[PDB]
Amino acid sequence: SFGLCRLRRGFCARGRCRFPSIPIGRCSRFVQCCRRVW
Repeated sequence: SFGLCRLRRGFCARGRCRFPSIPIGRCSRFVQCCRRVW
């Protein structure tokens, strides 16, 4: 967890990703590695 992501700019988000954020991967099990999509 965490290490498998945050490569470019993936931020860990609790549960579901925020509106302006896409779930490119998972930071953990529930925590997603939401990537900005601005």
